[PDB]
Amino acid sequence: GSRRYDSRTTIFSPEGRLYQVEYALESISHAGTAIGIMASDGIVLAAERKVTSTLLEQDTSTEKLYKLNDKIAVAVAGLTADAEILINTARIHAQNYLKTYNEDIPVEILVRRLSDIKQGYTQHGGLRPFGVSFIYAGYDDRYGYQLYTSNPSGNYTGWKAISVGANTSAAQTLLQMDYKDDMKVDDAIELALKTLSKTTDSSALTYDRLEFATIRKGANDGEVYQKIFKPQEIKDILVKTGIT
Amino acid sequence: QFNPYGDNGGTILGIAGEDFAVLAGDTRNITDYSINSRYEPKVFDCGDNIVMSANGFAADGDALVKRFKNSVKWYHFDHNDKKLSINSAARNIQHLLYGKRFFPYYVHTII
Amino acid sequence: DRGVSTFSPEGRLFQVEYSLEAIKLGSTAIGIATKEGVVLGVEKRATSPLLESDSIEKIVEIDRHIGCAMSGLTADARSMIEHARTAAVTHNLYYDEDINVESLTQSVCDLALRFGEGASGEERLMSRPFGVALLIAGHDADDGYQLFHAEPSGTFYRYNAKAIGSGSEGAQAELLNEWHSSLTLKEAELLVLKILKQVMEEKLDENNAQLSCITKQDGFKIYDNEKTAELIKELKEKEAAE
Amino acid sequence: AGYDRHITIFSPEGRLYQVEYAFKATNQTNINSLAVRGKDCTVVISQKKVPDKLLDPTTVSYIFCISRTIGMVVNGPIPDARNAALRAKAEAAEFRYKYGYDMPCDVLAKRMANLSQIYTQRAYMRPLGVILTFVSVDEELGPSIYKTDPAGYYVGYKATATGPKQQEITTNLENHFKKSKIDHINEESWEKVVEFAITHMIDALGTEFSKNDLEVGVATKDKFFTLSAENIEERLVAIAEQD
Amino acid sequence: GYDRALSIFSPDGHIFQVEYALEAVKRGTCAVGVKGKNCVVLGCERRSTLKLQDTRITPSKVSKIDSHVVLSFSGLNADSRILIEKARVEAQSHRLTLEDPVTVEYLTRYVAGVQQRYTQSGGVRPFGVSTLIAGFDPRDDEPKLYQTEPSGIYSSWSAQTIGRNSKTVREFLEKNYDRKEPPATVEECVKLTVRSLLEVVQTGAKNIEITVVKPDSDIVALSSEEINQYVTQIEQEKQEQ
Amino acid sequence: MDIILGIRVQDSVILASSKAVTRGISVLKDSDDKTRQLSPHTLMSFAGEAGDTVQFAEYIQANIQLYSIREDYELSPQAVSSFVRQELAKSIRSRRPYQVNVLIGGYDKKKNKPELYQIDYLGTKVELPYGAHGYSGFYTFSLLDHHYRPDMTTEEGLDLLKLCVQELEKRMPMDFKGVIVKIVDKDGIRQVDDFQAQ
Amino acid sequence: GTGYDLSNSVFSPDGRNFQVEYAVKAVENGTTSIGIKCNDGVVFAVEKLITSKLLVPQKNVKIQVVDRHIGCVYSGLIPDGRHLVNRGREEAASFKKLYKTPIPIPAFADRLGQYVQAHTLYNSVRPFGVSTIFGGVDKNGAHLYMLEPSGSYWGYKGAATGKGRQSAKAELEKLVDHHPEGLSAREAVKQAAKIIYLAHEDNKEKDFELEISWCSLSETNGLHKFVKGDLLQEAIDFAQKEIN
Amino acid sequence: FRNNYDGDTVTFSPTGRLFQVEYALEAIKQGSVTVGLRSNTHAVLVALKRNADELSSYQKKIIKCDEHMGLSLAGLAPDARVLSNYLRQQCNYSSLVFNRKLAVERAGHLLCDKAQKNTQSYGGRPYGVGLLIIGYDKSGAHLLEFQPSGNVTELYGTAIGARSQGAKTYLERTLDTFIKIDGNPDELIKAGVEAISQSLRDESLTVDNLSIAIVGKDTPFTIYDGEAVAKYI
Amino acid sequence: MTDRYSFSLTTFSPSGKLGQIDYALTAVKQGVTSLGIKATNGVVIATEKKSSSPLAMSETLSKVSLLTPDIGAVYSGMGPDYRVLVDKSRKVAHTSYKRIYGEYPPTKLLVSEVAKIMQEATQSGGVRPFGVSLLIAGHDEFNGFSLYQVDPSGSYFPWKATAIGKGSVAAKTFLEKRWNDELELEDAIHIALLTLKESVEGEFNGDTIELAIIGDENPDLLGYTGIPTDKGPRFRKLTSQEINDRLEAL
Repeated sequence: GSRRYDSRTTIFSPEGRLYQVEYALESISHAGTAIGIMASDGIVLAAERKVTSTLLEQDTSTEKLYKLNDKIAVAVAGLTADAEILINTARIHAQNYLKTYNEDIPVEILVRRLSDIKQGYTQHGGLRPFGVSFIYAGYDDRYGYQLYTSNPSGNYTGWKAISVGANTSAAQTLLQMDYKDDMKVDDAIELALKTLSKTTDSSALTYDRLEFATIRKGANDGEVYQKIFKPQEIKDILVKTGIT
Repeated sequence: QFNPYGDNGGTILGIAGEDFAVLAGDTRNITDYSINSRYEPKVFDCGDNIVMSANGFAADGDALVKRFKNSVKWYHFDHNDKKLSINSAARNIQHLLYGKRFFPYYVHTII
Repeated sequence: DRGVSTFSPEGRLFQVEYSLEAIKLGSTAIGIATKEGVVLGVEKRATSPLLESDSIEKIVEIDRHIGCAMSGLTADARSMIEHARTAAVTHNLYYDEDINVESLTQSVCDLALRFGEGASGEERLMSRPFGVALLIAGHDADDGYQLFHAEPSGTFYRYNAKAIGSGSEGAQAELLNEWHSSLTLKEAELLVLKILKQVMEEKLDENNAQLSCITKQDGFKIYDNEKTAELIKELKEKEAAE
Repeated sequence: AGYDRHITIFSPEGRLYQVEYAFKATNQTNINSLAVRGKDCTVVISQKKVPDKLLDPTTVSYIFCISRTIGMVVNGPIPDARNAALRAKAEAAEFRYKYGYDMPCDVLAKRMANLSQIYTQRAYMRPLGVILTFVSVDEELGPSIYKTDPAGYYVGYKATATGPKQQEITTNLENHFKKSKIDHINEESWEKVVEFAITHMIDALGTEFSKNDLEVGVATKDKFFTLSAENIEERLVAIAEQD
Repeated sequence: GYDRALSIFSPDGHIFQVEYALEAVKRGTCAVGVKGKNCVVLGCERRSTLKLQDTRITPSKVSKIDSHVVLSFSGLNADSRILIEKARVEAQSHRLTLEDPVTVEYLTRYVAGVQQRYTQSGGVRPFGVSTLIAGFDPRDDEPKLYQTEPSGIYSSWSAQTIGRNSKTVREFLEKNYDRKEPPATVEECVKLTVRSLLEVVQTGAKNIEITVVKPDSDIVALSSEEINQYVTQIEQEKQEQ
Repeated sequence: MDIILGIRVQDSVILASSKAVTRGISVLKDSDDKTRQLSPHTLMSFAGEAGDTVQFAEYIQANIQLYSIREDYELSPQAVSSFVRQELAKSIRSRRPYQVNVLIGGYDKKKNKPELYQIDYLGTKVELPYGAHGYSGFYTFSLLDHHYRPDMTTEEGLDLLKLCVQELEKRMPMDFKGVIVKIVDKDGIRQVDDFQAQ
Repeated sequence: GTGYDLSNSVFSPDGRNFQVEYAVKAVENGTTSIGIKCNDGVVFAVEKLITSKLLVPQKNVKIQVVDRHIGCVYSGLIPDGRHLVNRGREEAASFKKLYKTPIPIPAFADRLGQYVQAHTLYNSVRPFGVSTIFGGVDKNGAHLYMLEPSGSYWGYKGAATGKGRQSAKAELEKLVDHHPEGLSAREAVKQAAKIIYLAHEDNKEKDFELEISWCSLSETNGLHKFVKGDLLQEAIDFAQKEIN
Repeated sequence: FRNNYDGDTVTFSPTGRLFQVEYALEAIKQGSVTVGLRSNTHAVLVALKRNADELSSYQKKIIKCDEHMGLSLAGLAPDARVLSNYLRQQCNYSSLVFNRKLAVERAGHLLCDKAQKNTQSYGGRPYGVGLLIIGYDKSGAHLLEFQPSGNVTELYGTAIGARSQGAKTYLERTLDTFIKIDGNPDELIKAGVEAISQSLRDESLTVDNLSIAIVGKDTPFTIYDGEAVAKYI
Repeated sequence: MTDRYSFSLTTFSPSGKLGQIDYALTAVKQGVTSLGIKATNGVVIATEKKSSSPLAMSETLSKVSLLTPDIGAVYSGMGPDYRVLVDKSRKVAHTSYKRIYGEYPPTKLLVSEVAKIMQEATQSGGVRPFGVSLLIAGHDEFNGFSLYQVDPSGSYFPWKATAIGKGSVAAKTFLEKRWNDELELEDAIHIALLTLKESVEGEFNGDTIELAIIGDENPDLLGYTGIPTDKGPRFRKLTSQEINDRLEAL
């Protein structure tokens, strides 16, 4: 029968761990580092592009920073394909909430649902988990600026500043070192770039290997604005911060 | 348009004595103004000392009696040949009839 | 791996036999049937003194005339008790009469072999056999007081007295010598209470052991701790008497 | 780990062993077959070997009539051969019903190849250990030879061969077409195209054939047909009065 | 489509998947519950493998199933959510049909039933979760505290603990909880709770969270300070000797 | 039909609902409360088909209460009504639709303003200063078109309702056995037990 | 490596299917059965091993009829044979219901063929443990077929399978050579009775019972019928005479 | 060898065997002995009932399928309950639809075909029970032996279970004698008792130990247990 | 019967690798070299027609395929897998886009659809990942010209120029030297033909080379006139002759 070839993706180890979840996390530990930092006046998302070429079209490229809602965005670490499947359903859940209640989906509600989907592949179905970890950056009128993180296990938590992908340990220590509760977005943008610059496995930290996004509430408006940085804009902020 | 029901006339009578009971019925079967049969039995021995008659639409009458006789058979199979009491038969027949509550067995039945 | 409904070279079902091993690791349950009623007794076996002992429910009521005791993986028993309770009440609704004790037991056992990954016979959706044996005790007008032993094998035996659980082989040997066709209800109560004391790791009192009985008159009743305590006191006196 | 050879999943080298072993099954019959294109026809020749004397030689065949116009010759075991044949016939019938015209040879080939491809990807379906050569005179392309395999691969040929001694027949045919400078057999009658096929079948294999050693199918405008023992005999007589 | 029997009996009569599901509970952070004369208290430890969290939004360990019943757990955080949801749904369904909120016993019995089902259903693994369910039956003042495990077994405790080093804290409670005189005050009930956690938590003002449930839907979670005060008063009980 | 009235004033929404339940020829009850509390600050009144009426109301109540516990938050009156509208708009095209008309009166603790929504069984939602379902509206709307002010106190609102009820008692054929009045404001939902003669 | 013979649908490195070949072993282990195609029909005969005197003579029938014109006989796992005939009967009934004319023998052969072949396509089913000899009379003549566990089948002048297949086949080959004009129905019955007796020698330890059936255009109107009474005894005697 | 080809029923051994089926057959040999034998007017089932303890009952071994048909079991009791229940339905179907008592021979065909289906499909297991079916239909008395392999055989007499070979040799010898016990049920039963006792070893057949069923010309299938079998011990 | 393989056949290894995807990429590496270059006014995709026998007609096998009138695809790896992917791609372009918005999907989105299909073959029960890498080149009104690579993992990336298969490493290196952001379409074709010459062992001509472009609209290839808004397909496969003409200026 078929039983012979069944990997049994949803079983416990003698230690009480989930093999596929663990191995999926190991998979992500090789993916490009992504960082989220929450400030008083906004949130910052920064991500290192894994593997690049001179011929890679960066203008039409997006592999790590995706827009879920007008108020919620995600940083991706792991399989880009797997991520896009979850991103799509997330975008739908957000709209489903809006159609039903006529209000934008609260950040945790969206995050929980996505995390629950991941948990599903952890307990039943006999399928492999999504090799993806998300950093959620979003805003709602109940908790203001929020930063979340989810992994293949279907577990999620909130952060003031967090990193996923490669060298999370080194990145987390450096963030825990220079982070302060009263920080500003421009301080966060800088901290993020510094952290990556010291955790990068590459020679220098150039613009073509980066994706950048900020969620601010531009004072001259009164509403929340998402800014996904263009190649030229990443190049600018890279010189100003003193990385050139 | 097709009519599932019909009427085959006839009448049935049941009287209970102090230590006996009778269930009688004419043996005439009819359709409209014609006689189908002058002798077509209508009262049956179902076993366990039970006599039953479902009068009205012959087809439904037969089908119900048939199903009950078969219900008695299975009562033995499932309960170590225990005798089906008359009250137990009555309740069983209720379920047999109410099963077709929205497409009724077009019969009055007496046991 | 290997199928959940596989046969051993000796003509046994692996999962069923391994299921019985789990039952051997369960709390002791004893049933004794007399012409005055059937008595059910269980070992509560709390894992800690902080565990509220009276929340241990190992003897349950199926109907007014049918009760049962469990041994082994007691969690597995819930759906079985549920099925039994439903089967009894359903039968009453269909026939305006109490369900026979044997018929009820037969219905519970009908679930036992409904396991597999897609066995060609019907739709047996259950990944493993039950990890619990049941002592079903009751009374009906056709066969009087009855005691049944329902295994995960689907087979059920009728015992005059039976013990299941960790101290079964020991308790059963005891029942062998002690049981006779003319026992009184009281005698069976003390008898269960005595044999439980022997096989239990803990010193038997009214808090780590529970009695119950089924009698034609009052049906199935669970003995409250006070009533049992007196029977324990009565036992000790009759043992120290010789 | 070592089960990557039992089901259609990738090996560390990026191979599919079950597909490769399915290929090996296609030679289990020890039968060679070739196809050539005429001016307005297509001819298939296949070796007919009947070992048991108790067999009814009229029932032993690896050439099938898929539709009025399409014929198919199979290299491999007969149970798989027949499985593929029936499917092709059903597909041909359905196409005609759904689209209002006869299913072209190359389309049936593509479709059958796509079906084979699915067994290459799905774990519960094993590949059919057969190679299928489809022939017709397509109303748009003319004489046509399209061949599918257990890998799901398919392509059109000027002429082809299949079986154990496939290579010898292939190289022989190659050399003729290098010589003639054309992509077909320049003959008006199919009878001579059949004769050509049997000639180069003998030359390459180095074996002589009686009327019961061969199996022939011919595709023409609006019909495909198989030759009888006597029709073949007439063909074998004609080639004899030349050597 | 998937129905492979993952939870099966082994030669010695064990269901390894359920057994290992408990090992996941032994891994989870410690949870504890003690019942007073007129209240129940739930305490949980907070991990410190990574510290830089936003405590406002990060999911808390004690969850409300209904206004009068709470559920805490030990083990896989993801799995617990699935159980908590099902419980909350059933809490509403019971109110809708019986016209009366669930009893703590019933709500527990249900949560145990779900867990049990996953131990003998095809294509699923058991929940890597043990729960503590506490509260007060509708219009009742008698405190209730129950525990469930992956096996599907449940039962009520005067005081219980689950998770890592639950062995240690149980021992403490066994020799610190008198059934004759249960903590007759909300205060001394919370005190005994923190004491039991301090046996394991190892100086953790921010590593200990407490929730107090009183009769008639009176549930409140204590803030860092309120707990920190208890910690301060307890460390003095030691030093004054 | 039954009487379902609603009126939004300065700081509150007031719901008036008839107390009569009539089946065929007889008045079976004269103290029926045709309303359900969806959340502490949102109340829903209802009228329509015998079974559907309460069954739909309790169903909506069950869902909001479930949401409240899951999120530990109260949905805004706007959000709640939108959810109800969709439920009715789903119902209308199902095998057997809920024939229920609702008024949703809630106080928005975020905006610090009262809100009144009127939805029919089709899923036709509209926000109104005052609303009615069935025949009540035919007498009441002109009254309210005349005597309504947005700055009216809750007391002025109750007087306005009294004037509506009186009109409905004079000109309407059915004895609806008076109304139950409830006020929805910043402090929640309370019932005016003295409307039998206010 | 190895293990190619543990799953049904698996190809071994040499392009074989061992599970199919293992089924053949179950056939070879079974009783011997034969088929003789005569000038206007077919004759079927099978060995019936008498395990003990307790077997009721003439009762445990092995030859099966499909429709009213097809006779089927098999060697190997009797239950599998029955299963195959059940399918054939359904198959024949399906054909007649749509086309009115009773199913042609070649049509019926491919029907059994495709079904048996199907049980070699998946690992979730076991191949048939029977070789089946079947046939009858139709629109254009009589047909004799033999179906292998592989799903392979051909038309035959004479066919044999089971224990003493070689003895049978050899005797059949003699008949084909010595009767190029065609054996008659009457003759084929006697001849079958002999071949069975002769093929029984590969099992001479146990006593046996003979069973013959035939489908002849002149003798049985083209309908499948069993050889009974006088005609059976005559055939039994013709064999008992030529066994010595 | 055997270990690799006995994991499921869907696997043939290199020698052409189905070990799962063979293992199922082994469960029968471990089962209590039961005997069947028939004349031209009656058919009898004599079964030895087995008990767990001296405190347990002797598990019933004979099941009534219809007024004219019944069977004895040897092996797994639940599997006997399944197949007997299936047979009960087939007898019930025949009566209701065709007003026709199901032929014993056909009942065997139906049991064969059902057991076969559990030997060719993955996930399923063979039935672990032998069945001896008796019945009086339109062609006299009948006795059938059913094996989980799907093999059903009509016999004059036979036995299955532990030490069953004792009774089988006896009947093979008593053949010419019992086959002629026509119009006398008591003699056929006594002949069945002498058959079954040829397979004893442990104990002697007692009152609550013996189980006998009979069918025939003017005898509806009826089961005799306890006191009713005392006159045969 | 029935697909009893409802479990994944691609799982995570302890090292974090996805075996079947890695092995799929290994199968891609063995494939014939194919490439793509994006110009300022067009895109060019090319590959080698590796005829598996001189008796086979290399025309009756298109390695370059039209997906929409503005989108083309080419591959490296397993032929059959590519063929079925093209069929699925063409259909999904209608079912998920044209039958809804009345216009063909933009390159990035159709690519996204194909990516999804391949992703599911990475996670769905009882399947192996596709053994191909795709180079999809297209044009749409709001994005202009674009070039995408799609791997067995389901991942996809945009390129200015790239190659996949056999000698991809060497070919990519040669493209990095010759590419600039000012290349005209003809220049890209020239560079493509040059890059492919290093990859071809035997005969290098219009019968052994398959090359197509995404450029200007071809009103002569539309099939009808009278609708001013319809100007024709941008995808054009070059003829055997057209290739040889440019080979003389090599």
